[PDB]
Amino acid sequence: ITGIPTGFTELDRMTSGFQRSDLIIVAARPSVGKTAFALNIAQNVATKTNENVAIFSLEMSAQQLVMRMLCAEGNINAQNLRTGKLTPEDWGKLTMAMGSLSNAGIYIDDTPSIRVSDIRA
Amino acid sequence: KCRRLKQESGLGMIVIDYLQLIQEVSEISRSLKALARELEVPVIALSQLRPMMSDIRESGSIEQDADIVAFLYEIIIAKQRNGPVGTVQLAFIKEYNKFVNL
Amino acid sequence: QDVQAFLKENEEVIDQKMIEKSLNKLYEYIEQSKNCSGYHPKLVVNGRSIDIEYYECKKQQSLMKSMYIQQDLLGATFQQVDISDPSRLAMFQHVTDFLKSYNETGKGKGLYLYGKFGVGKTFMLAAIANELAEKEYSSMIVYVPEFVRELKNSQTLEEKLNMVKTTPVLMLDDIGAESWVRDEVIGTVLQHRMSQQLPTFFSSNFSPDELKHHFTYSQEVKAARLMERILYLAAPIRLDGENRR
Repeated sequence: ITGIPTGFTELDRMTSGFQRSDLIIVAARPSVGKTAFALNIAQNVATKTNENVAIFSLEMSAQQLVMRMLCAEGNINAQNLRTGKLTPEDWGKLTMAMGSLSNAGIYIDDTPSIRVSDIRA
Repeated sequence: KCRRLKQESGLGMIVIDYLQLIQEVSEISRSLKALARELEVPVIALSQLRPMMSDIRESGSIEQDADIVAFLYEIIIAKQRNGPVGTVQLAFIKEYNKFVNL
Repeated sequence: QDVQAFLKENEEVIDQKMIEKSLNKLYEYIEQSKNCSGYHPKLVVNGRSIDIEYYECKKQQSLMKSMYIQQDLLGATFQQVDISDPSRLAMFQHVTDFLKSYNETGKGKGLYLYGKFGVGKTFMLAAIANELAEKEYSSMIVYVPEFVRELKNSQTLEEKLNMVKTTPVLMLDDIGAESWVRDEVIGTVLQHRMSQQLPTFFSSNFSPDELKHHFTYSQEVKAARLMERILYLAAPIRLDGENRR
């Protein structure tokens, strides 16, 4: 801790940043859950640890990125929450999962194979 | 074989097979956009890209030239303009080539 | 009304939220024809979702079935059978005492009919076949040797492992008859219902210390994944009484 955090306890371990002057890289293989991991270096640094972050997602859009962290700190990814409505034990598992999805740095960019241009400005 | 078959036999549903070959691609996606005011009656299609949303947004134009955008990997139709956002849980027979009501 | 029946049937397995998740199913279940003019709809719990399977169509036979045996010699019942010795002194005590404790989902423990031929393995389940009969539940008398001969060798396949698992009363015959390959038929049946729970049924010729000289080797610690689900659903019981062959 100096410092700006990472999210995970054993990843804020040897770093403590994740600081305002370094490029950070983490990647997986075909079917290991890649952004599934990126969410949680940003989820904290949006909903809880209050800093504004613009997810300029090259892969996923903005009408798809919603679920993977409605499912994270919410545990509603088997109901299934790929569709439909809720139960007498799930009606409000989202009152603070889609209730905790804008009180955060969440202004997603959705577009495909963009050049560096329409990102920086 | 569409406008002369419109005023001859019937035509209420145009039915096609898959997209990425029927002859880049962001060109002809709009070609099926200018008909919706000309012959007036629902059009259908098939395409190729897990089960996300902006994948056929890469294989043409699609998400802006074809309203409802369905997917396959439970049809994760997370963007649609005819019905509300849902996902149609469908199983298969596996031999008799039949789709089933779950 | 159908939902009520199914709910209490599988209460031990079903959760309140499961009901609301499978609402569409249970509502469609009750809304459709409960009877028939060749099958009838019945609710079954499959994992976290409740499905609707069709079973083939006083009242004592129609509400009773059997899988892979003949219905000639199954004309058996409780009470009236000429009781012999400690072979049947304590056999009609746990099939009549519990004709209302086969609880839908409220642990109604089972039996395991082993021992020797012509006396007891399958007719004590033919006994329930004409006793648990008047009240309107089905009770399918599944036979083992006759199953895995079309299922040791390969029409459809992944179909009859579910209406063997979506009805309130069952009866299995001969465990251990004829890692391994007898995999997706009988082995899974034991693991499932620690999170669902009803009255379980298996039976054989081999006791809990003899069921395992025939279910085939692996050379291991890779076969006792289904055998602490018998030791906690009955008692080490056999049958040595009277020949009826």
